[PDB]
Amino acid sequence: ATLQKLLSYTKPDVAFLVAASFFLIVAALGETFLPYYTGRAIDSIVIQKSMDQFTTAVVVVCLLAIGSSLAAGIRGGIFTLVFARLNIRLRNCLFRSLVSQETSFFDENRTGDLISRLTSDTTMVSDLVSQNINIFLRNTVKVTGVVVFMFSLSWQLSLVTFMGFPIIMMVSNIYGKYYKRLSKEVQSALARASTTAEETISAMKTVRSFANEEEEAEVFLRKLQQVYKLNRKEAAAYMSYVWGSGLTLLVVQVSILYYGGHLVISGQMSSGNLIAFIIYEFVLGDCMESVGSVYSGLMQGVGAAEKVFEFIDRQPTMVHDGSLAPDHLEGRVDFENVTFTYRTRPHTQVLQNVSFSLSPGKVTALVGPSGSGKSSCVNILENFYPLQGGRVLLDGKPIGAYDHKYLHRVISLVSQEPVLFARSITDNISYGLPTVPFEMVVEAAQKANAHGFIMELQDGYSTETGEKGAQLSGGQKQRVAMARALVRNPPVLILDEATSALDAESEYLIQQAIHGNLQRHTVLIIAHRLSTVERAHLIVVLDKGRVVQQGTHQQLLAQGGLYAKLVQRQML
Amino acid sequence: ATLQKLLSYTKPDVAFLVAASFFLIVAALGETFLPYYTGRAIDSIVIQKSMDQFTTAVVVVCLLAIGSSLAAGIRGGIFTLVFARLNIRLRNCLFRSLVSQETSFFDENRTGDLISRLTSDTTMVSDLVSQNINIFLRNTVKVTGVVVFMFSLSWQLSLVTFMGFPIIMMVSNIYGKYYKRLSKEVQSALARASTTAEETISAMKTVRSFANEEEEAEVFLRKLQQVYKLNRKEAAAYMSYVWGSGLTLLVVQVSILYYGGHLVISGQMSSGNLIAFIIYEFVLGDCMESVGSVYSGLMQGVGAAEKVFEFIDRQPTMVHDGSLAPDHLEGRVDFENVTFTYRTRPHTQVLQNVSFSLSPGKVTALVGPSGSGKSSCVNILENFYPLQGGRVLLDGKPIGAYDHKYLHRVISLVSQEPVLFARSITDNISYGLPTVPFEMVVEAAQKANAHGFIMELQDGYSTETGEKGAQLSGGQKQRVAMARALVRNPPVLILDEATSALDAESEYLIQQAIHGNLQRHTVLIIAHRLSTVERAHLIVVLDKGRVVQQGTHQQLLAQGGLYAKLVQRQML
Ligand SMILES: Nc1ncnc2c1ncn2[C@@H]1O[C@H](COP(=O)(O)OP(=O)(O)O)[C@@H](O)[C@H]1O
Ligand SMILES: Nc1ncnc2c1ncn2[C@@H]1O[C@H](COP(=O)(O)OP(=O)(O)O)[C@@H](O)[C@H]1O
Ligand code: BEF
Ligand code: BEF
Ligand SMILES: [Mg+2]
Ligand SMILES: [Mg+2]
Repeated sequence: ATLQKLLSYTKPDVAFLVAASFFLIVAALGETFLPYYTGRAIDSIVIQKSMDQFTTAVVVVCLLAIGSSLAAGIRGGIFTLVFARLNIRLRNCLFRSLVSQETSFFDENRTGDLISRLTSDTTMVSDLVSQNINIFLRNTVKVTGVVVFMFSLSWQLSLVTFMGFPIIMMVSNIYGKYYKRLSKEVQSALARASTTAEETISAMKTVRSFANEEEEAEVFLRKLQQVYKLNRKEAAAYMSYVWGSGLTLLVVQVSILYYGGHLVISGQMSSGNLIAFIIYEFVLGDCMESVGSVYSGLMQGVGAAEKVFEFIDRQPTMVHDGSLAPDHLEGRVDFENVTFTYRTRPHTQVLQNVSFSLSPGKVTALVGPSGSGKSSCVNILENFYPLQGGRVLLDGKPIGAYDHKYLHRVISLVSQEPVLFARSITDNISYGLPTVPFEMVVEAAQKANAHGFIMELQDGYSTETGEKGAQLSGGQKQRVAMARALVRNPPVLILDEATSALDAESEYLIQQAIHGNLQRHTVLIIAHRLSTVERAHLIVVLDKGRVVQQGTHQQLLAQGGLYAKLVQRQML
Repeated sequence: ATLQKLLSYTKPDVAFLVAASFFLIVAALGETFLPYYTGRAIDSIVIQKSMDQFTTAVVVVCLLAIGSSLAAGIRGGIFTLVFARLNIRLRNCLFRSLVSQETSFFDENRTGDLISRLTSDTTMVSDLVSQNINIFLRNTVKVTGVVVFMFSLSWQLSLVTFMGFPIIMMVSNIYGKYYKRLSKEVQSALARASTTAEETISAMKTVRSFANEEEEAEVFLRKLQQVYKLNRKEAAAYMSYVWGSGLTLLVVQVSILYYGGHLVISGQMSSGNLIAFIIYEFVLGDCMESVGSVYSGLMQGVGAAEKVFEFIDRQPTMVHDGSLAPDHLEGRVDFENVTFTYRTRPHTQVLQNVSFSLSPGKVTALVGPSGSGKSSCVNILENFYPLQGGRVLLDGKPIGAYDHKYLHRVISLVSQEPVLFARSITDNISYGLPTVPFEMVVEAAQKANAHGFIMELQDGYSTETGEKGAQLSGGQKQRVAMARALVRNPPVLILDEATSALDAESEYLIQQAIHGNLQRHTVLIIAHRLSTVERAHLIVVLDKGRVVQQGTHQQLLAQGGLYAKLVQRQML
């Protein structure tokens, strides 16, 4: 990220910066002409008396005071309304581009980092670019009103004052280019300190079962002391700067004296060579500010926003473009010679030449020895990850060709460890849908057998299950995750191992009777119990990522194909 | 939180502040005396030849310039250092008091709120305090100088200049009591929009299975447009305080003319009356800054830190004070007429008069109908929540009387949904322990039947399982959550649902063998499968929070007690 780019996100704020600059000029006139009009007013009363021409002249002293404060106020009241509008736009423009990246991206960036860039960084970058544009607009007017006088007093001497500027910028640039490399290693070393404060608070019930809850507060400290060594290095590099300029503004302050002598004796007056200094002390208090800091800050902002400007430009490595949304779907899924391997461990192949299909209207189970690729057959059916070789078909057309917002409304899912949100229940069984009538939420909460325990909570369908449904039992959090996938009435239904993983051994049956036997679905039951997969219309045993057997329970329990060995210890 | 409290947290910086103030005094002295010596040197060099006589006077100008530059640089450096130190101290002192609160606390405050608070509020408070202290010191020095110069001219008029200061303060106190009530409803409405950006990023694999990943980015926006409506009322005020001040500083400039002229025609030189204004213009620019902003800011800091100063003073409602660490623990647990009720739903009793015990060296199981209180018998045994009637005894003495860091080293636990951390595996099977030898991590990873699949990962025991072990299968995250509980040799082991959860029924046994049959443990197997509790030395069936049956498998399958009805559907 260069300096031009950072100033591009402030383009829609020109209508505000001009009205903020104009009201800045008017604030300068009233600050200079005031004395000239004051004496002109004091002489009036001094001529004869007051109350006769005083009011005639004292008026122009009031209007300037009033006419001034209005400007100095309406200005400060807009450079605080452009630090917000620039913030809200830098924040929103990141999220909206941080929530459309392929899923393989959230496995490499810990959710503590991604929030330290959205919360902290975009607050810094917004801050710097406000002040340093609040200043460079003030010091570009004072330098003008003070530069014209340094000519009226001297035509020669002024041309020497302007020989330091090109010097006070070669220095104000050497730090701008070093203050960036640093203010990026502080926003970074400050995020790594905010991924240990989020990983320890979100898991406080498992960091306390072990007694090191007060020792995980000394791994946070030792993460700040590394954001300190980066702060006592950002001071020594700002002290060392003030000296770098101050010295330079001295040489120009001396050389102006000696060369100011030759004139004072021969050419220039002695009264002028003294006033051209007072008016000269300002161009130093400006040549060091106007372009000393305004170009360091603008180079410390571009440092803080060096990463925030990378998540906004990153191109998702899996783009979904297709609008094949039909109106009559059968529900026939097929895996045609699949081959898969994750992006965070690319030396092991998860699936290999897997090939099977689900028939429309039948409960095709899927089993395996707890380490084969079973869920990975769900993280693909739902187009989370890309394939190396092969294609998944849904009714004859590869899933890549369906409308990304429609495919996920005809393929429900019950992930292995269901994750609920911190809302009500009636607002959690209808998560993805716009305003479904409260009638269909109950008609779909009796199928999953939730209405039994929901109508006993302190508040019924309006209770709360906060922070990943951690305020519901392990068995109630599924029957509320089941109902969340049935209220859509989906043709294809996917029940991952959370089907009945944590039920009472009598509840999982009262669901099977109603899940797909009554209506027409295409279920896909992944599980380890022999009960659930007993009556399945089919079974696909896969081991180490290779489909082995495809046969019904008895038709497969006859021959020994690694299936009859699994259910052995369970048949008692 | 008053202002004295906010300032108290900067007590250990008195040394730095006195050093900064001293260097500020020096810088002011230099900047004020420079022109007089400059004129002296110019006169001394113009009187005679300046070639050799100039230096004897320009040396003083050079020394004053060098001194001023050094002072300004050191002041800037020390203020940046003080800001950094204050920020670090506040940050650290928040966490260390935010990770020792009772567990119920973390069930009422969402983990996005806490992190937004910590980060943003600490940054804002430190920034405000630093800027404001700096400005106040500078302005007090300048005001002292100018007030001396003003008294030197008039003894009467000055006493009218100060008649406005109390006015410009009573006004700078009404935008310090309204600007606090506001800057607290911005930090408390900007952290309510950083819990919708953390709840959506940490659950990105379940907010995408439903297609509303780009509609969850328009619930974030509408959470910012309410931080705007506040950031606007915060501008329309600052723009309405400069006016309330600028005006008051006008009446003082008018009233200083009427009384200013009356003295110029009778007893005050007209030359002086003109000069007592220029010096007067640069007190309005200070009486409006020195106490204008420096007392609004200090009242906006106390606003932003209105909550951060509440998590630092909150008293944990469950304090553990007991040191009874023995050297020979038997391992006998007992529940003596327990009665329990959560604090976030205090109208339903979870447990009721529960009473049972675990015998030292026996696998006491525990079962129920998926909604009774079973885990709540573990969130109590580990002293997470307080009881209401009854005691939980560990070897005769209540658990409340054990070293909180020792009790949790003799009672291991396997939560219902295990949660791993984003580290290696050899650094995750030894979480709570300091540097256990790598020989004991393998000897304890073969018991849990994990060494089989660990030595096939791309990197072996050094691979990574990031962000809640989401980069391991559902059945590999259990066998790594067991090894984490067995590497301590706990005399009391608790398996909420670890083996039965997601194991393939083959490695399901190899754990069931070596866990407690070889050594001396006191296991407690919670589960739903008939396999675990089949060979258990005891069973305790509890329903709706009331222990019903306490008998072995056969001794309990004889009499129908809601047990024979549970395992019925699975006995095949
Ligand atoms: N997000 C992921 N990134 C990398 N590897 C993964 C990820 N999820 C699972 N794996 C690996 O894939 C293999 C098979 O995983 P998975 O298909 O989930 O097994 P199961 O379906 O039995 O849970 C496992 O060895 C696991 O280490
Ligand atoms: N943290 C919590 N806060 C409030 N209520 C809870 C919490 N955890 C569980 N519950 C409630 O307690 C009841 C019993 O929960 P629990 O004992 O966990 O059941 P199980 O042991 O079968 O999972 C449930 O109805 C559940 O709603
Ligand atoms: F390891 Be699994 F999700 F059966
Ligand atoms: F509802 Be549970 F944890 F058996
Ligand atoms: Mg799975
Ligand atoms: Mg439980």
